[PDB]
Amino acid sequence: PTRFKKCRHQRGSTFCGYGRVGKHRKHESGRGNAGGMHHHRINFDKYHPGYFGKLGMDHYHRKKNPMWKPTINLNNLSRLIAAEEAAKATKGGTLPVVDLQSSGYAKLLGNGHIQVPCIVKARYVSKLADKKIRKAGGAVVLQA
Amino acid sequence: QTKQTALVRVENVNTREDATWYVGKRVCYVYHGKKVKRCVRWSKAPARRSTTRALWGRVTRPHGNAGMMRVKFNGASVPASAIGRRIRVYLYPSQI
Amino acid sequence: SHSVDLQWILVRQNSRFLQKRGGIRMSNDPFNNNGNWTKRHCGFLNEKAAVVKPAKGGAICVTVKDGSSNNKPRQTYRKTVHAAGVRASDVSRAVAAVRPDLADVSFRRARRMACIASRTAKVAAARKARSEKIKFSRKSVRAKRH
Amino acid sequence: AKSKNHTNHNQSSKNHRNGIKGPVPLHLHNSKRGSWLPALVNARRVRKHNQKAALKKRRERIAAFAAKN
Amino acid sequence: GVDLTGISKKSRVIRHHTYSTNPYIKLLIKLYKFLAKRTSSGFNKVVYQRLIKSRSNRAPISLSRIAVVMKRKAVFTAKSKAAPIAVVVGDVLDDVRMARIPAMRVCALRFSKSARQSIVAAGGECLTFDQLAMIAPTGKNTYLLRGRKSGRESVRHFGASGVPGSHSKPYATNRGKETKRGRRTGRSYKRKAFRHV
Amino acid sequence: KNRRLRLRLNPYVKRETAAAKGMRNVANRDARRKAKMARVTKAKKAA
Amino acid sequence: RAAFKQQQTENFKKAVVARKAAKAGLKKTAYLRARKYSREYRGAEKKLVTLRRQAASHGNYYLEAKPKVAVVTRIRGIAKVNPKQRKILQLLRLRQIFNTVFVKMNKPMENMLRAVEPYIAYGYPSLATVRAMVYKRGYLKINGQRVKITDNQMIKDKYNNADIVCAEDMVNQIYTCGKHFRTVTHGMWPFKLAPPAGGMRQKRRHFVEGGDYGNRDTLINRFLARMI
Amino acid sequence: VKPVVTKSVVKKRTKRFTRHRYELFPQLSSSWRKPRGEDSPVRRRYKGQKAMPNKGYGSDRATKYITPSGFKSFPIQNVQDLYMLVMQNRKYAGVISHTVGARSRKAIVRKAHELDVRLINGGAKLRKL
RNA sequence: UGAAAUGAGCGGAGUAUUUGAGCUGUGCACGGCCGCACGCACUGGUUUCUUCUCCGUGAUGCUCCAUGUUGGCGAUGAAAUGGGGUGCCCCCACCCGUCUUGAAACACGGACCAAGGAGUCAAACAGACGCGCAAGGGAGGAGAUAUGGUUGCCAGUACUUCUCUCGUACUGAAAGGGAGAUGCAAUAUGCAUCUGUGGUGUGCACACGUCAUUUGCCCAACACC
RNA sequence: UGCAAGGCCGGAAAGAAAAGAAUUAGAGGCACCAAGUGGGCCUUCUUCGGUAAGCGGAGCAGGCGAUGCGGAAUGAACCGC
RNA sequence: UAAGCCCAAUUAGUGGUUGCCCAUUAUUCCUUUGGUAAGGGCGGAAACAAACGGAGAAAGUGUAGCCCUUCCGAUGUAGAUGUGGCCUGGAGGUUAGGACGAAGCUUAUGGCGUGAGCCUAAGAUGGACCGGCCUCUAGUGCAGAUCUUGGUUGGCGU
Repeated sequence: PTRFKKCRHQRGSTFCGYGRVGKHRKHESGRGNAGGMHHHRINFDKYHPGYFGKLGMDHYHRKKNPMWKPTINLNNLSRLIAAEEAAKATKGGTLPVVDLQSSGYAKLLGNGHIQVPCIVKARYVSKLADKKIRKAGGAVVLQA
Repeated sequence: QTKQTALVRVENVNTREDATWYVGKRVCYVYHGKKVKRCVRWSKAPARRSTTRALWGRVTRPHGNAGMMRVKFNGASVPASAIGRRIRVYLYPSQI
Repeated sequence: SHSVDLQWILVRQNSRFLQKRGGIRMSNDPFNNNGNWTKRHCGFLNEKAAVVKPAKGGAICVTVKDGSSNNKPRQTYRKTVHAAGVRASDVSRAVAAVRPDLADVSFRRARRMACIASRTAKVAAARKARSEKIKFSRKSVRAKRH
Repeated sequence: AKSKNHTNHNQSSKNHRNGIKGPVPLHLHNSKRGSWLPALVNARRVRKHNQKAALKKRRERIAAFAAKN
Repeated sequence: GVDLTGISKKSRVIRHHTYSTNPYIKLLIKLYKFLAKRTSSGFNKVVYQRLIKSRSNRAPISLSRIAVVMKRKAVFTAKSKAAPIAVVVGDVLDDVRMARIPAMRVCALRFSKSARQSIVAAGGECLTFDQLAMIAPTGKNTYLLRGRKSGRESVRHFGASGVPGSHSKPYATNRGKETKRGRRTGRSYKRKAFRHV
Repeated sequence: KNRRLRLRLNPYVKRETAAAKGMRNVANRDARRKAKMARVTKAKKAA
Repeated sequence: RAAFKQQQTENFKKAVVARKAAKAGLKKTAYLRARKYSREYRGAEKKLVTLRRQAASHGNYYLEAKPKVAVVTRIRGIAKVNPKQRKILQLLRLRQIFNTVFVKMNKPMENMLRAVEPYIAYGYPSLATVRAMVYKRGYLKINGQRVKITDNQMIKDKYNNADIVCAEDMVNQIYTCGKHFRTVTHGMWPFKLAPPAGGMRQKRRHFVEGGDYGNRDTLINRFLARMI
Repeated sequence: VKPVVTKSVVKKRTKRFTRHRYELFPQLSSSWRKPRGEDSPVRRRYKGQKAMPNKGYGSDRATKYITPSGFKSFPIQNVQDLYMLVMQNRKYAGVISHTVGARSRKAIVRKAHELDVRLINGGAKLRKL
């Protein structure tokens, strides 16, 4: 909507807000990221520390598929359970099976008093995630 | 110059105390035009029909320190063509 | 259920009945009494309303809304003619039964229509009285139809 | 062209135009990370035991209230 | 001229009106602009102050924040007298991390669909601001809440990253890009992790 | 200088004005001076 | 007719009497206050006269003591004012040419007045000036507005202290200093006066020179009464 | 239909604002434009340069927008638009539009003279009967 | 011009107490307990002078507008006020845009006019503000039909999914690992409970009190852990 | 049961007397986004190089720049404002 | 016998106590506009036809401002933002106009607005299109570039 632009309030100013002394011109500082080590040094070392240098060992041909672990928390196993399965659950009773590799997740992490006890089918587990389910009346059956 | 208030030297009034006697009096400026226009008693007393005209005012306060007394021509100012010409200071409204 | 409160925020700045000309905001609504553009005076919008509207000679109609037949339009606007010589407080007191907000305006408008009709009577008489002297070379009549 | 000028001229007029903001109070930032450590350790070893005792008082005031009514 | 340094510097910005095009908000302020004026109550004019704040300044509280908070107040109230209402001028959302919420009679401008079911299914109500004018015209025995505004990713980016003692998230699309100087201690230097002020 | 305010701010003003007009009458003002001049001088001559 | 009209227009009916009863009941106080003070003032100047006159004729002297209130008015404009003389002229509420205030005269206010002296024509007020300045130029500061005093009711409103009721309590703590001198002045809007009718003849020099500014002692009254 | 009388009709300034130095150049229109010239005399207020528009020239807001007849002017394109101002005719008056016709202009003159609403450019002979 | 006249002033009826004069008693104050007291503070005496005192109208009026006296001119052609034009008088007044510490400059562009004539489009990121939805959000490409139709209005609107993608979790160079509270308790993965702010100081509103404020809980948020 | 520290619980609190014994057009504090500027010049006083300069260089401030208006016949900056 | 210099005064040992002139200043009055603005009214009190006291009253940032009373401020380069703020070509709506004369054009044509501008009048102009209002949209506002193109022009009957 060019009728709301600042250009449209600036008809008649003649300088379009770019100033009478220092004028607008073309490229004051060099084009683009130019000047990283030199006349922009304060900016790139203040707002962007770490932009320069090399780090870490070198991985050619990185294919993201063989490394895939979306994970999830015990706190978050609710939304993988429909209603009426979570309603009926108890320690020692019958409780809903939650599959992960079908639900788009892989690892099962810690971080919560598991709300609804479950048997969770998970590719990967962690130490403290193991205990809580195992302790809270669920189980962990791992798949691949 | 602020053209609202005239200045009038009225003859034989030479001091300030003599000016405060005139605060309130009605000044007149009696110039004339070319063609004869409408007039206050027109057609009542047609013998006043003539080219002469007048601008009226009042004396607002003494200006100066000797006999000099300001004037307000009511609702307007006098022409600058009146400067150095005859102004008329009547004796009314009388405070006596 | 679409309260008047909510509908007045919708139609306020755009309308068929708005008619803002030369910076003035009048209203071309037939149900406005005096013609200002405001809630109390929007007849089409309000849930109960009334108007003082003329009829033949000096009779004063009144059109009246009500909550109930609010939809269903030939049924939502009900007109009742007061007799020719009606007092103005008579008409206002009718409107004040429905919408007491309008008790003042309907009075001023009741006296107004009465002024217009007796104004039309003097005019239309004086125009024709001196229209006799004029010899017209044409006139038109729509022929009665069966 | 001599470009090497230096002045303080307008500055303390600018520095006071939003004013010189007074210091931050003592209580606001303490954050003793300096600090002489064997005293700092012995301060947290207490500051833990003040949490238990104060979080216990949270429980004793739950009972004593429901006890009252 | 009278001397008033400034005078442009004691003056602050307020904005009584609303920047929202929502026709319903424009009704709710119509109600409180009326009844924060004539009501003589603190609560009732705070919600009018809050009702004109643009979305950024109204942050949704999750459910389970209302629950935890209101379970803190419900302990020290007299067992006879209980009528707190959670009154929130923002959005109220659904917390998957908490189940088994009591019945709180929450009031809000908008409820997450899963948040409103998750209330009434546990026995509470959800009552919007045209009701609450009828229940709490003085705001009496309400409980007024705000949101949580400090965890936003915009508040996380604020401040410079390379300033000593500033933990702040810099703007980069590729996170593996800026780690390598002034971040790592090994080469040029590491920005100090903490700074006394 | 306005008669109507000053009384609303100081209802007592009229007593004050009447007391002051009690001085300005020539009969009372110099009979005031006759007594002061005798009262004071006799007091001086007592020390 | 109107259900609540009586529940209204009867409430208005007894609020009118409340006004009139709480009005004419204020004159009694405003009257017996002024009386208390007018007699209080002649009971002072006539005490000094008896007391002065005894220190004479025995070859003694009598200290006038030290005046307490001092009237301060600003003779210069706002231009070319140094930083410390801004911050002082602001704390004295004199923000403008020919503003005026009443201030205590004590060591902190004395030493403060001498740093701004080129700007200030001050001295020691009469009772005639305080009355004139609290009546004719008096403006209370109410809810941020500068409102003239047309009444004794509004004074008792702003000051709930009930040692300040009429305009004749105002003048009292102004004149005699006393307890409430601050909370009376601090609620006065700073005086705004016209230029002196006949004039100083040299604003740029101290009074003890062919000058205006500085402490002109009691001659400020004569100089001030031209501004009113 | 004698108008609603207001207070005194005094205008602050009758003489228009014209842009600086338009008389010299024939293409410059007498309409105002604010001079942005850095050394321009008018911008600097030199006493004897032309005066600029201000917030200070307002029309008193009581008598504002009132024509010399005492009627705020409301435009009318057709005989149906007369009905809006039938009721407030003491305040508003109608103005036939330019393009409205010799034929429609016949109608509105009648149905105005009947209602007593006032038209400015409506024929004045029916009023000076 | 009284369309709420709040008035010592307008209306009604009556003769009031401020000062000055002389003095009371105790006190203060002065002189070296007495003497003084120029007449201060307390009760508050004299009436000789001095002065007016008292009590009366809320709006049932939310807003604006509307009410004198005397003459001149004005009787349908004129009169009158305003706007406009041209000249004159007294006064005021350096030439525009621009670079500039500084322009009326002996600084540069500038004969007149008409019609053209300069912060746009696109992408990535951000922060304000509007809207939807919310631990979820949203597609993209395509498919499917009303449409397998219609010159067209239709290149739109309506419908759809597994997926994709930004999020719910981060950290290490990496191999890898990966977050609640309370109680008991110290076990190189301790054990139990699960209606819950990890603690402390400051902190809307609310609630019960009090003469703004005590305590309760403290939302947001700031700080210390 | 001294001293360090974090608390807890009680005590009092002219909320700061008297002594010249403060004042205030005193809402404190925090944050996001962004423009222009980064050639200055003049003056009281202090002040360095120079014989000096309408020269060059600084300090504390006030101005012009950006601002007229009244005054010193005239003048960016002086005087009043 | 200063209309010069130093000093001093205010109608002059005659009574104490402001000679006079001029600021976009001060004080005050009216009008505007903006607030970190302050407050009040907004449940229509009742009565009331023409003919021979009227008219409004909107729960509201911004308008021809909902109305009213009050208080303070108001200049400004570069720059920032606001406007229910003016104009222009078009698209979605809505309401109108026009051979009894559309756009365009011309005028000592007035009226309204602080202003951009709007609107009416006249054409002894024209000959067929077009206005208001809400919203969308952009090749959207000219006096200056040794600006571009077309024309004209003083110099010059030189």
